[PDB]
Amino acid sequence: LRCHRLQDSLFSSDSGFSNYRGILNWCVVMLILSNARLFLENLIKYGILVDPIQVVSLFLKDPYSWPAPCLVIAANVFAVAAFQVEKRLAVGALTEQAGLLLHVANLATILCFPAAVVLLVESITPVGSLLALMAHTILFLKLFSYRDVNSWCRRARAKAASAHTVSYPDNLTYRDLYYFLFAPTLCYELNFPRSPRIRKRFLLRRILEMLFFTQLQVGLIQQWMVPTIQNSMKPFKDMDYSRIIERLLKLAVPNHLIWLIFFYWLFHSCLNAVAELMQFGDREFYRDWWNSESVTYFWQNWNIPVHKWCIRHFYKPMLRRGSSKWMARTGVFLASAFFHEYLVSVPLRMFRLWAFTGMMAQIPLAWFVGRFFQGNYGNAAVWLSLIIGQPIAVLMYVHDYYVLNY
Amino acid sequence: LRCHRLQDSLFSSDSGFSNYRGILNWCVVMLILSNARLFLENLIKYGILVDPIQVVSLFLKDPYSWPAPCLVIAANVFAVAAFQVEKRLAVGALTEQAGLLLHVANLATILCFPAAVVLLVESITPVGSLLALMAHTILFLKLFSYRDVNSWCRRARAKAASAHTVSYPDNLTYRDLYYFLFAPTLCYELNFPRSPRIRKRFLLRRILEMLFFTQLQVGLIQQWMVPTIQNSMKPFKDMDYSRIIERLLKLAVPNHLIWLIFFYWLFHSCLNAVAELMQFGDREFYRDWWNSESVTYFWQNWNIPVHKWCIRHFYKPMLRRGSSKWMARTGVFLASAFFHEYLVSVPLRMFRLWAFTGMMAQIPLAWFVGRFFQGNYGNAAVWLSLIIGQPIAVLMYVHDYYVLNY
Ligand SMILES: CCCCCCCC/C=C/CCCCCCCC(=O)O[C@H](COC(=O)CCCCCCCCCCCCCCC)COP(=O)(O)OCCN
Ligand SMILES: CCCCCCCC/C=C\CCCCCCCC(=O)O[C@H](COC(=O)CCCCCCCCCCCCCCC)COP(=O)(O)OCCN
Ligand SMILES: CCCCCCCC/C=C\CCCCCCCC(=O)O[C@H](COC(=O)CCCCCCCCCCCCCCC)COP(=O)(O)OCCN
Ligand SMILES: CCCCCCCC/C=C\CCCCCCCC(=O)O[C@H](COC(=O)CCCCCCCCCCCCCCC)COP(=O)(O)OCCN
Repeated sequence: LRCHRLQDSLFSSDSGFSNYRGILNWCVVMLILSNARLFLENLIKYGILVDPIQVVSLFLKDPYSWPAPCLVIAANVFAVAAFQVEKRLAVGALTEQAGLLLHVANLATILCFPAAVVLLVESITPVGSLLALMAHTILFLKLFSYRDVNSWCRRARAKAASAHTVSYPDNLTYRDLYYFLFAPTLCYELNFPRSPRIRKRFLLRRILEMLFFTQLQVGLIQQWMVPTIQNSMKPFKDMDYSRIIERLLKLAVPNHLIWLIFFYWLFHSCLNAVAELMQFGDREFYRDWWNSESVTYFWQNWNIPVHKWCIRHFYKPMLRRGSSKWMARTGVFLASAFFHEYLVSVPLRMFRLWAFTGMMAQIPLAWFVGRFFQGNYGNAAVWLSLIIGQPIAVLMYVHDYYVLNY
Repeated sequence: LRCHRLQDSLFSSDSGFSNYRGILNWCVVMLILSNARLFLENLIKYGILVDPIQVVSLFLKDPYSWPAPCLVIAANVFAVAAFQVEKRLAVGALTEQAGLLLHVANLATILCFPAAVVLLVESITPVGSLLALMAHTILFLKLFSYRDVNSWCRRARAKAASAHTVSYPDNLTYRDLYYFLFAPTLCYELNFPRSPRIRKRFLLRRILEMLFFTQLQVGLIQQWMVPTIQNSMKPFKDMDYSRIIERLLKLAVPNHLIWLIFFYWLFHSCLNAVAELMQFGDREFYRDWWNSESVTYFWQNWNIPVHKWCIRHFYKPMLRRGSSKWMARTGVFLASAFFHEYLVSVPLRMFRLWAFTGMMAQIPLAWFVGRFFQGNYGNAAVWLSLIIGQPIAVLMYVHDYYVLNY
C-alpha cells in the first residue's frame, strides 16, 4: 500500500498510546535486581525466627498489656453490638428511631473509645496506636454501611409486604457479619461476589510482594530518611518556614517513594491477599490515579473503597436528604480531613492541625491544576501535588515525633 | 444497581488494564526534580559558550584534518553518484544491468570506504569514527531503498506505457534526494507525508529533551560507570569468565540505563526534532517494545525504521527472489550482526567478535523466553534479556577501549 502514514511517536502527548504496561514490569525487574540478594538474606535471617506462635503466646501471657491488640480485640464488642441491635430490630423491637439511636451511639463509641484509650494510656506504641485507630475507623465505616444497607433492605421488605441470592432477614448471621468485617470493602452488600478458588500461587505472590515491599520501605526509611533527619534533629514546630522548606525539599522524594510503596503494599498486595484468602472476587481497590490529569480525578480514584463508601453513604444521601451539592462536597472534605487528622495526629498525640491545613490547601491547588494544566502536564502537576501535597503533612507529623523522642 | 462486580485489580496480570501513561510522566517528573538544578547550571555554564560559529570556522581552517566530518561531507559524493546513475538511466542510458552494477559499486563503496579511512587513519576520534560509520550505514540503507523504489516505479512505468502526487520521472531532483537523505526514515517514497507546520514549542521541547538526556547520560557514565571501571582497570579480553561476570554484574544496570536514555534521546527526541524541522509527519520511529513479551516481538518493534527497511527491502525480496523463509530470517540475522559489529568494532578498532556472539546468543535466548515465559513474566524475561543481552557486548567493547587507553 503506502509505507508511510501520517502519525505520531508513541511517547508523544498527542498520540494517545497509553499501553505502558512494561514500564511497570521494568520497575519490578529493577527493584528485584537491586534488592533480591538483600531480600533473600533478610528472609533467611528473619524468616528463620519462631515469630508465629511465640508472639501470640506472649501476648496471651499478659492481656490488659499491649493495649493496641487489646483495643483491636475489643472492637468485636462494637461489632456484636451492631449485629445485636440489627438482629433485634429485624423482627419486632426497637422502632426505627430507637434502633437508629442505638446505632448512632455504637458508632460514636467506635470513634471516641479508641481515641480515649490511646490518649489516656502511655504504654501504647504509636504504630500500634495507628493500627488500632485504623482498624476502628474501618470498622466504623463498615458498620455505617451495614446499618444503611440493612435499613434499606428492611424498608423495602416492609413496603413489598403490602404490594443463590439471600433475602434480607436471612443474612443476619455471625458468619455473614464477620465475613463482611474482614472483607476488603467498606460497602456492605448481601451476596458479595465470590472467586472460584484460592489460587495458592496468587496468594504466595501477594505475600512475597508484602514482604519485599516491607523490606524496601525499611530500606528507604533507615537509609535515606533517618540519616537526613538526624543530620538536623530539630522539630518542625520550632523551625521557621525557610528552614522547614529547606528540610522538606531534602525529605520529599524519599517520603514520596515510601508513600508509593505504602499504596502498592496495602491497596494491592495486602488487600488482594485478604480478598484471596477469603474469596472475594470484587478486587477493585484502586483505579488509575497515576494517569489523573487533575486533583479532583485523583481523589476520586485513589482509595476506591473509601471513595465509593463516601459516594453512596455520605454524599448521595446528603443530596437526597437535603440539597446544596456545594454543602455535600464540603461535608465530604470535612469528614476526610477529620479522619486524616484523627488517624495521623491521635497516635502521635500531636495536634498541630497540619494534616487539616494540607487537606485545605489541596482545594486551591486543585483549582489551580485543573485550570492551568492539561493532559500530561496536568498529570505532572498532580505528581507534584503528591510529592509535596498532602504526604508532607504526615511527614511533618512523623518527623516531629522522631526528633522529639530519639 | 449492584455496587460490587467481579473484577481484578488494575496492577494484576489477568486484568489487562495497560493505561500506565503516568508512570512515564512520573519518571519525567522525578528526573526533572533530581537533575533540574544541575541542568540549569550546566546550561548556563555550557550554553554561554560561542560554540556554533567558532567550531565551524575552526574546522574550515584545516580541512583534510578532523577526518570524521571530512568523511561525513564526502558522503555527498556517493549521494550524488547514486542520484546521477538514477537520473541518467531514467531516460535512455545504462540498461538495467549496467545501472544495477553502478549502484552495487556505489553501495559497496559506501560501505568499504569509510571503514578504510577509519582504519587507515590514526587522528580520528572513536566517537567521530562512529558518527561517520553510522552516517554512512544510514546513507547505505537509504540509497538501497532509493534504488529499489526507483526501479519499481520505473518498471511500472515501462509496463503501463504499453497498456499533488508526483509521478516517477519527476521526483529525481536534488531537492527531493537531499530531503530524503535527511528524513527520519530508511524507506524511500515519492510523496512523503507532511506535517502542517513547524510547531516551535514542539521543536523546543525536543531540543530540551536532547540536551537534558545528554547531560543525564554524561552524569550516568562519569558518576556510576567510569568509577566502577576505574576500580579495576583490567581489559575484558584478558580477564577470565568469572571475573568478567563479576565486573559485568556491577556494570550492567548503569549500562542499561544509558542504553534506555540512548533509545529515548535518539529514536524519539532527535528523530522528532529532525522530522519537525523538515516537516515529515510520519514519525513512527519505534513501537511498544517495552511491553514485548518475547524477544522476537522485541526485535520487530525496536527501531521501526530499520525493521521496515529490512522487511520490505531485504526479507520480502528474498521470499520473492527465491524461497526458504528460514534462509531469509538467517540472512536478516547475518546482516544485522554484520552491521552491529561494523558499527561497534570498526570505530574501536577491535575485532573480538563479541557483538556477533551476543547477536547469536540472542537466538537460543529468544527460543527460551518464547517457550517458557508468558505475559508479564515473558516481558520481565525480555527486560532481563536487555539488561544483560546485547548491550553488554557493546559495553565490553567500550570497557576494553577505555581501560586500554586511559
Ligand atoms: C542466593 C541468590 C540470590 C539472588 C538470586 C535469586 C533472587 C530471587 C528473587 C527473589 C525476589 C522475589 C520477590 C520479588 C517481589 C515481587 C514478587 C513478584 O512475583 O511480583 C510479581 C511481579 O513480577 C513481574 O512483573 C514479572 C516477574 C519479575 C521477575 C524478575 C526476576 C529478576 C531476576 C531474579 C534474580 C536476581 C538476582 C540479582 C543479583 C544481583 C507480581 O506480578 P504482577 O504483574 O503484579 O501480577 C501477578 C499476579 N497477577
Ligand atoms: C522555571 C523553568 C522550568 C522549570 C525548571 C527546569 C526544569 C527542567 C527543564 C527542562 C527539561 C525537560 C526534560 C523533559 C521534557 C519533557 C517534555 C514534556 O512535555 O513532557 C511531558 C511530561 O513531563 C512534564 O510535563 C514535566 C513538567 C515538569 C515537571 C517537573 C517540575 C518542574 C518544576 C520544578 C523544578 C524544581 C527543580 C529543583 C528541585 C530541587 C509530556 O511528555 P512528552 O513525552 O515529553 O511529550 C511532550 C510533547 N508531546
Ligand atoms: C534500589 C531499587 C532501585 C529501583 C530503580 C527502578 C525502579 C523505578 C522506581 C520506582 C517505580 C515507580 C512506579 C510508578 C509509581 C506509581 C504506581 C505504583 O504505585 O507503583 C508501585 C510503587 O513502587 C514504587 O514506587 C517503587 C519505589 C522505588 C524505590 C527506589 C529505592 C532506591 C534506593 C537507592 C538505590 C541506589 C542504587 C545505587 C546508586 C549508586 C510499584 O508497583 P509494581 O511492584 O511495579 O507493580 C507490578 C505488579 N505486578
Ligand atoms: C540517595 C541516593 C542517591 C541519589 C539519587 C540518585 C539518582 C540518580 C540515579 C539513577 C537515575 C538514572 C536515570 C534513570 C532513568 C533513565 C532514563 C529513562 O528511562 O528514559 C526513558 C526511557 O524509557 C523507555 O525507553 C521506556 C522503557 C523504560 C522506562 C523508563 C524508566 C524510567 C526510570 C525513572 C526513574 C526515576 C528516578 C530518577 C532519579 C534521577 C525516557 O522516558 P521519558 O523521559 O519519561 O519520556 C516521556 C515524556 N515524553
